Amino acid sequence: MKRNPRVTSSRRKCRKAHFTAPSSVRRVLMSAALSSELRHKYNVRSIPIRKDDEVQVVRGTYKGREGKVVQVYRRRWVIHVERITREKVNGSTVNVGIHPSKVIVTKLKLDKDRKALLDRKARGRAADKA
Amino acid sequence: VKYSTDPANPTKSAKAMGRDLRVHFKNTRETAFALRKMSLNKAKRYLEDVLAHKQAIPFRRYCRGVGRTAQVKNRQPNGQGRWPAKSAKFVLDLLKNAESNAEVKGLDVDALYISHIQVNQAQKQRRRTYRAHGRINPYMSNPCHIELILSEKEE
RNA sequence: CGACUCUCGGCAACGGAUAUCUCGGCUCUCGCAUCGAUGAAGAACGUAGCGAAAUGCGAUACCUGGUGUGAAUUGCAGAA
RNA sequence: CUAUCCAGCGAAACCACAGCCAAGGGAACGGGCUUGGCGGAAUCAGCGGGGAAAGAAGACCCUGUUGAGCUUGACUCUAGU
RNA sequence: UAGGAGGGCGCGGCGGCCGAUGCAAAACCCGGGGCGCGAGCCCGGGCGGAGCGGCCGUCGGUGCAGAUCUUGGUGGUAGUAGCAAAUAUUCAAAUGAGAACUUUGAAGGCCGAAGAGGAGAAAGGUUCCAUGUGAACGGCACUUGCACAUGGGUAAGCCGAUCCUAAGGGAAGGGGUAACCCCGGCAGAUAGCGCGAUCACGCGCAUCCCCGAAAGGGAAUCGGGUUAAGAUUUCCCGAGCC
RNA sequence: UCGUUCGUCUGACUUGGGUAUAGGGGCGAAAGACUAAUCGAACCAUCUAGUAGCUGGUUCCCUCCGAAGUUUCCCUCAGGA
RNA sequence: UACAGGCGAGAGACCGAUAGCGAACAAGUACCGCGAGGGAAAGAUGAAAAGGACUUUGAAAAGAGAGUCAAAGAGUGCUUGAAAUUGCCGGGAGGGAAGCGGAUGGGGGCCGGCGAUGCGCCCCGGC
Ligand SMILES: [Mg+2]
Ligand SMILES: [Mg+2]
Ligand SMILES: [Mg+2]
Ligand SMILES: [Mg+2]
Ligand SMILES: [Mg+2]
Ligand SMILES: [Mg+2]
Ligand SMILES: [Mg+2]
Ligand SMILES: [Mg+2]
Ligand SMILES: [Mg+2]
Ligand SMILES: [Mg+2]
Ligand SMILES: [Mg+2]
Ligand SMILES: [Mg+2]
Ligand SMILES: [Mg+2]
Ligand SMILES: [Mg+2]
Ligand SMILES: [Mg+2]
Ligand SMILES: [Mg+2]
Ligand SMILES: [Mg+2]
Ligand SMILES: [Mg+2]
Ligand SMILES: [Mg+2]
Ligand SMILES: [Mg+2]
Ligand SMILES: [Mg+2]
Ligand SMILES: [Mg+2]
Ligand SMILES: [Mg+2]
Ligand SMILES: [Mg+2]
Ligand SMILES: [Mg+2]
Ligand SMILES: [Mg+2]
Ligand SMILES: [Mg+2]
Ligand SMILES: [Mg+2]
Ligand SMILES: [Mg+2]
Ligand SMILES: [Mg+2]
Ligand SMILES: [Mg+2]
Ligand SMILES: [Mg+2]
Ligand SMILES: [Mg+2]
Ligand SMILES: [Mg+2]
Ligand SMILES: [Mg+2]
Ligand SMILES: [Mg+2]
Ligand SMILES: [Mg+2]
Ligand SMILES: [Mg+2]
Ligand SMILES: [Mg+2]
Ligand SMILES: [Mg+2]
Ligand SMILES: [Mg+2]
Ligand SMILES: [Mg+2]
Ligand SMILES: [Mg+2]
Ligand SMILES: [Mg+2]
Ligand SMILES: [Mg+2]
Repeated sequence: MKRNPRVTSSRRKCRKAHFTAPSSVRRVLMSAALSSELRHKYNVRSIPIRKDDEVQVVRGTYKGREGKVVQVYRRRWVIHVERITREKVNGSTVNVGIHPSKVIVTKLKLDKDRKALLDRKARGRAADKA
Repeated sequence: VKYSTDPANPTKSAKAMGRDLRVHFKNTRETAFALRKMSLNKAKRYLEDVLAHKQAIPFRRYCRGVGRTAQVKNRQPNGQGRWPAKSAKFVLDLLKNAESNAEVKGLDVDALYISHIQVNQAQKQRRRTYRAHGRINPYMSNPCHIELILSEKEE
């Protein structure tokens, strides 16, 4: 149960916050989980998903399909992954939509900012357990 | 989509329908009613004769005001009937469409007969007219839905 | 046998009730004290590669700059 | 020229349920009740007897401790002089 | 009957208890079976596709047939009343899926110029012109259009406005006013000073500011050409004028 | 509104535009006429859910009990105690 | 101490699209009035547009096949989808209303907890 009398526990406000969040806020909301191998290696559970990351679907009808992130299409709360597609009636091919909370990031697109971000998150999870 | 009726033998049936057609529901209802159970070749010629004002359509439910004529004497003794031209043309469109449907499948065109013809009212469209003393009254149309099924006659 | 009228049932229409919802409303409580001649509130006209409205902005015109974040915007096209 | 008949288009008023009469009784002039006369599908064009037909919470009259326009020797005031 | 009371039924929340549901919740549908004197209730079948129910206590915007009730939807009337002023159309051909209604030609008629002709002021605002077009709309119809869509189109020293005053309006100092506001002749170093001068000074200051007419007053233009749509005088050619 | 028929037509004539008068006020060759289909006091909003002894309506079941149109007073007689 | 405005919050035995503010939506909008002013209606496909290629008839709109989907009969005003009223198919009845209450007779339609086959003595032959 909440203690901070500045955070709202109302269904109406919490939904408004979610569905009217700006782009800089959807990056955190559309966050994915590290794989078992990476969670073991970086000591972080989950990260905000990036353009060139590699994922594996773990819940959809496409469960067990791996691929590369090709678009983090924040305006629809979705990511398209390479070759995760279906064909339209006319025969054209379209990329199907995946929510970041139903994939695991099997490989990281690491940068200077990502390395620092992994550090800060790793410094944290240890700072409570120890 | 779904018709009011299942074809008695669906393999030897062709079907046509049209929705929201701007023709009078009442006249179109009488036209269809007088066509039911006819063989197709008689159906096409009967309707063409009404268009050429040579045969008539009896009016039975919606008849209050309709004039009397000698042509409809064989079927309606009280002589009351008309020649709804626009109704006959619309049905000829769908009758020919269902005939084309059958030739695709492979039915015996000369063995076909109207197994089911149905007219239903559609959403009325609105216009308006002007009456004395600065008043407005509705001036509306009564469009109809038509669905038909031709079936091969069995012995 | 039929037509018409009334009626029962099945199917199909017409219409938008009901149910299930809800970034809205209403009510209560709390914090704070900040318009203008240095031109306000309000009004007008413009402004986007493709826009009419709403939203935003002012010939630097759906923005310029700084700072934070850290890889998108997206209906299509293009520099990338 | 309409009305009339045809192709096309296409309203509204009104509507408890309805719609053949005679007498009786009845809120003292019934379409329905009582007792009689009768009474046979479905349709077209007219007509103005009836529906105490429609239109409009009678404008006449009365009531109300409801008004308002106007008048004056009504009561109480008031600008002006 | 008017009226009073008791015991129940039903609806939606809250505190508690006991439960159903993707092996199909709610709602709705039925010539399905039952229970209760009744309010109502239980089950079957179907439809639907994610929520719901019973019991105790407690609470309320809690039960409809009426109110010329409110809003919405729907009938009969009824394919009916009706489409009848302004004299009038006809033949061929073209087009087109389709022609009484479009187009060309021919014929027959009308307005008869205080016109059914040619141009403007007000008012409108793109209706103007070309190209195309499914629906709707043009109370029949349409290939069509004053509709719809996409484009195009309004050129001035000389036409106007603009300048001047009319009736009249607003107005500074002043007078009134609780203040918003109301008063312009009341006469105040009245607003503005004007003119000659600059190389500075002089003179004079009288009935005085602004607004108010695309029909009053008023600097100046004519002819000939030109577009799908602009011009008689805005563009082109020539010739003038203020 | 339309048809025919009528009144007047050098005048106290017809008419456009501008301007003045605004609600117990205007304006009236006077009809209580006209003041935007509104006039014996316009229209708009508010006070305002104005008041009504008067008309209309007033939503589930069963069971039990069950009337009054009479007295007195009231500007009281369609009302109330 | 006050605080229907402003800005920033947090709650609720409140309403659930005819309710709640007039406005959940390009709502003080469209539209009306010379004006002061008046003032609406209108939310919901699907998990994902995967929003229906192609063939055939038609001038077209569309239809019939097909394709997508768990589903389109969820097909761009698309969750569910009531009633009034309407069409078709099947059945029934009718001499100037119909409907209604009690009876029953004929048809339908439906009902297997709609309606039982078990219990006591016994003789084995095994548990
Ligand atoms: Mg007639
Ligand atoms: Mg009028
Ligand atoms: Mg006719
Ligand atoms: Mg009699
Ligand atoms: Mg009577
Ligand atoms: Mg009798
Ligand atoms: Mg008879
Ligand atoms: Mg008659
Ligand atoms: Mg009569
Ligand atoms: Mg009456
Ligand atoms: Mg009365
Ligand atoms: Mg009295
Ligand atoms: Mg009085
Ligand atoms: Mg006196
Ligand atoms: Mg409540
Ligand atoms: Mg209530
Ligand atoms: Mg009701
Ligand atoms: Mg009642
Ligand atoms: Mg007629
Ligand atoms: Mg007439
Ligand atoms: Mg002349
Ligand atoms: Mg034109
Ligand atoms: Mg038309
Ligand atoms: Mg001037
Ligand atoms: Mg002038
Ligand atoms: Mg002039
Ligand atoms: Mg020149
Ligand atoms: Mg006359
Ligand atoms: Mg004369
Ligand atoms: Mg004359
Ligand atoms: Mg005049
Ligand atoms: Mg004048
Ligand atoms: Mg008088
Ligand atoms: Mg009240
Ligand atoms: Mg009374
Ligand atoms: Mg509302
Ligand atoms: Mg509203
Ligand atoms: Mg389904
Ligand atoms: Mg569905
Ligand atoms: Mg759903
Ligand atoms: Mg639906
Ligand atoms: Mg129904
Ligand atoms: Mg039948
Ligand atoms: Mg009976
Ligand atoms: Mg029986």
